[PDB]
Amino acid sequence: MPAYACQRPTPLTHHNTGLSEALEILAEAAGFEGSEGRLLTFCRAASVLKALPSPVTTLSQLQGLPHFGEHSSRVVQELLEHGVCEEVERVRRSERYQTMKLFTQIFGVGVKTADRWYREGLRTLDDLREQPQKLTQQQKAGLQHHQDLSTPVLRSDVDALQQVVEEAVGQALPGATVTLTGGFRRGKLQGHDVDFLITHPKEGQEAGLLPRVMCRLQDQGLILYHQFERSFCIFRLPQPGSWKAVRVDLVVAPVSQFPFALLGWTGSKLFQRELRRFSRKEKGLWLNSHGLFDPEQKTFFQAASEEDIFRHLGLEYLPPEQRNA
DNA sequence: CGGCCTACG
DNA sequence: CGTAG
DNA sequence: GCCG
Ligand SMILES: [Mn+2]
Ligand SMILES: [Mn+2]
Ligand SMILES: [Mn+2]
Ligand SMILES: [Mn+2]
Ligand SMILES: [Mn+2]
Ligand SMILES: [Mn+2]
Ligand code: NA
Repeated sequence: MPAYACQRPTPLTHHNTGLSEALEILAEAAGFEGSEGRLLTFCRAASVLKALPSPVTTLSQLQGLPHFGEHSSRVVQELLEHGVCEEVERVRRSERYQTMKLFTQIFGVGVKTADRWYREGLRTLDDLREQPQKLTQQQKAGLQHHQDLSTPVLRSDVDALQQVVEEAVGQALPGATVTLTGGFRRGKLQGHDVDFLITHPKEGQEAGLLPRVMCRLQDQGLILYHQFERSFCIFRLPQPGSWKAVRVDLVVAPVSQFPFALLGWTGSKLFQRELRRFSRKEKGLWLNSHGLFDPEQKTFFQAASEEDIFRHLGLEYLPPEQRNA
């Protein structure tokens, strides 16, 4: 088992969901307490189990696995021996964990904001609504549309949204293209949002595109919220006789950057953090959604595809459906 | 000891 | 701070 | 929390 998640395939369907879900509760709780390092270890340990070929049934099977030390192994041990881990159950049932989960799932609210509200005694969404002066415009939109945004986005919804985004993009710039990214590109059947990457084959033609696309969507009545090259939107998606709010991210990249943006926006989140860590720490190159930089030569790698980027980093290529770390 | 991804809005 | 994967 |  390689130590970095970008070095091994991770499929969408795997064999250790119970164990990985418990470790991911501890990771989320670590984040709520402000320990990104513990969050990362528990995330990495959960991800190792997703890459295993068979169910773990005995603690022996953890020996030598990266990111399993005393704490993560004890969690697995108790799950194998008893079906539950006391620590995980204590976190699950705690008022702090439940409220921090409730608040941070709001669009516009992160850990630091949620923690302040918790310390002020707030506990419910109705508590937040009663104090609207305490909210940014982004948070007001997240709270207003919270019920809809908690409804899984389906492929039906993705296909309808891709059509209206393609229509607006084509009206804004002939020849521009729209690519579905995010979890749906990795094969997920459901999601929390839909992510799209927009470019044009002639470098430079995409300048100014996103405001033009947004104007065109807003005048078709499709936009409930928006705030450039990244737009974090809430769309008014038509449904039979009605509509529902859906989170949509629109991203524009010049075609020279498109492979890097496609790679970054396809995820998973852990996969991409691990890939950037690998790039810098193992290969001495700096990776983001715009490019891959050699800081000694002061040059950017020219990539024509995601495959080119994996090759330049000395990694076996993984298709999107194996990036579900 | 001390890092842990690296951007944009 | 929030957002993104 | 784990590891370079
Ligand atoms: Mn026991
Ligand atoms: Mn997404
Ligand atoms: Mn840019
Ligand atoms: Mn998104
Ligand atoms: Mn230390
Ligand atoms: Mn994400
Ligand atoms: Na949030």
